[PDB]
Amino acid sequence: AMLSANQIKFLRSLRERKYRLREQAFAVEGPKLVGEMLPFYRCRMLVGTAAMLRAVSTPHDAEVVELPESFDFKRISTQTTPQPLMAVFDLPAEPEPVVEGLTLLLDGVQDPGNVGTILRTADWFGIRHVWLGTGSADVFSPKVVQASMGALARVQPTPLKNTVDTLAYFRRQGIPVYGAFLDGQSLYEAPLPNFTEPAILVLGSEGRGISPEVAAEITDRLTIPASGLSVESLNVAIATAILCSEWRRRS
Repeated sequence: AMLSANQIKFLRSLRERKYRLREQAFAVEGPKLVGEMLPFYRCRMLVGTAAMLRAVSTPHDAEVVELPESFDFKRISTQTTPQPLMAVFDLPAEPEPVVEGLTLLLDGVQDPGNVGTILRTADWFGIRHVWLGTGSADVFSPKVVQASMGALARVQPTPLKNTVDTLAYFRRQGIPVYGAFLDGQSLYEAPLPNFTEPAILVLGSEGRGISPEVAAEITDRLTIPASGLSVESLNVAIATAILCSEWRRRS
């Protein structure tokens, strides 16, 4: 019936990376995203109006707080127009990176918008793993989560400790490492593995592209050819969509 001062402080703290890390927790807002992600994440706390709570299966072993219609969700939400349901989930026990089929690596893709779009594209085409390298946006930040369209239900995201070490390691096991560059083989001419076969595809920011140290680990450079009326770069999420589509078309 009332959130305690401690609960409100806890909920509000999760908008900061510092506290997500300390608490090993992150929040998700609204029935659509909470409903979709409940089966896949460990729910610690679920706060909502009665009408919202009845629509989701009560999480096993969570603190569930039913709030009145009058409760102002701006007290706890990060959203300009809050929805009356907020869940707190455990941050996944940070995994070893795994390659299962085509696997995206985002090298320094800092923009939260771009990362969210990429997650949705990965989900659309059935990418199972998205790795996040040095300087990439935090996928569990509210900005990414709220723009994810449920993608975190099915796309496992992996912040990397050492991108180069990881690439070198998988590369030496004979997993092909593709990279999107402005100079390289046309993606239409490159023979590609089936979507279900192990492969890593590295994407950098349009601002700086793939860093030199990461580029050194790439086995196969791919380019999306330009063909305009004058003989720079495509937005990284756009390039990702083009690459994934083509990988799937051939599968």
